[PDB]
Amino acid sequence: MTATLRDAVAADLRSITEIYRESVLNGVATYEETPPSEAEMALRFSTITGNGYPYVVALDERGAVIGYAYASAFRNRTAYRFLVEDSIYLSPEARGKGIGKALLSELVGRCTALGFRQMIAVIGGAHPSSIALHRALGFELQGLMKATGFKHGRWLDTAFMQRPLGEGTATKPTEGVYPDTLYRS
Amino acid sequence: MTATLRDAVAADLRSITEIYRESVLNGVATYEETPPSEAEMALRFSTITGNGYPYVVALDERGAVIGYAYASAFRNRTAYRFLVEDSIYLSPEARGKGIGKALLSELVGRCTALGFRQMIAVIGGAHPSSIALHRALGFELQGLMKATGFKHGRWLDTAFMQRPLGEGTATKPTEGVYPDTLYRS
Ligand SMILES: CC(=O)SCCNC(=O)CCNC(=O)[C@H](O)C(C)(C)COP(=O)(O)OP(=O)(O)OC[C@H]1O[C@@H](n2cnc3c(N)ncnc32)[C@H](O)[C@@H]1OP(=O)(O)O
Repeated sequence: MTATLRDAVAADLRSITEIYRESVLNGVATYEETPPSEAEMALRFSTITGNGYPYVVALDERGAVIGYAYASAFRNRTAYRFLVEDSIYLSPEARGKGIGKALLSELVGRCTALGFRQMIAVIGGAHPSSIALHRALGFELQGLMKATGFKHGRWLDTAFMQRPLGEGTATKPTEGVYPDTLYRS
Repeated sequence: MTATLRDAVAADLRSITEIYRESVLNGVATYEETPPSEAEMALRFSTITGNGYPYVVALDERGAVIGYAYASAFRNRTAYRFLVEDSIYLSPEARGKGIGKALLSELVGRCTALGFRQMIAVIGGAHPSSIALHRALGFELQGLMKATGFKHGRWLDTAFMQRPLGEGTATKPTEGVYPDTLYRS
């Protein structure tokens, strides 16, 4: 079924927190070890959305949140302001249903519309399903940082992939409008 | 001539701040746009050194600070705790004298002794001179993230390089001794 997506709101916090918790504990998509609290997750949500970045949820047929995705800074230094990084997390039972691709497509589309110019994915563990998802939406593998993570008793590689957004490098950004207005002080 | 290095102390912050300011304003090694104040640099120094990472200066023949370098996290998430990233800043007068090599040698050696297992360099602008410095110290180019920075009116590439440290990926780290103790909670 075509996925059901909408922007995240505060009321989605429990589901977001629990989905992320499961990934923290069981996976290598995230290199965090201790699940954040809901209050920490709330700070992160407020920070991401306060910077104008998209933060979306996927819903099941009853309207319940079953996955989420957001864009944020790669690094919040000024010169990186036209670059975003994607993060995508689905609850286990929502996997294998095309929802990851819907979420990534949504982040790509939103960030293009908003005026960003490049997107990077930092793929924990170089997880093959995650690489495949990104490749299908036009990301290219840029490097493999070997044995950079250590989790679940093993060394992990970290893959870096990139996709241009919109005009990419072909034009200069529009001065004085979002996202050129990010990280200026 | 052999470089004169020592660990940084609080009394070096004024000089460190001035060196970094020149880099912020005139270079693309750093993607920061506004020079930090000495107070801000001092907080950064406190944080880096509070995490046990090495922070060093290079001196001229009279003892004045003419460059500095430190290791710190690539990202401060648990699974990255055995990975460090190097940062090196030379005043204009310190360039072309083997001082970058000495600083990087010190970071590599220190982080090897401390028990880190990989070092990454994230090279702003992909400047060939910085790439070559790192290559000379055994780093290999891992990828080039194109048009990821925008500074001084230009799209900038960002190069990623990596060197193993010590045992690298060949052994599991010893539990409960630094740097296994970083970022745990
Ligand atoms: C930069 C990034 O954010 S990369 C994504 C990082 N996030 C995660 O890894 C979180 C956990 N995984 C997920 O959220 C998703 O599976 C994604 C985002 C990686 C991919 O989106 P999906 O819509 O599942 O796409 P797709 O069907 O192609 O995924 C196949 C993966 O889901 C697993 N899967 C499929 N159906 C199920 C199910 N019912 N229960 C549990 N797992 C399932 C598959 O086994 C496979 O994972 P594997 O390669 O480890 O075996």
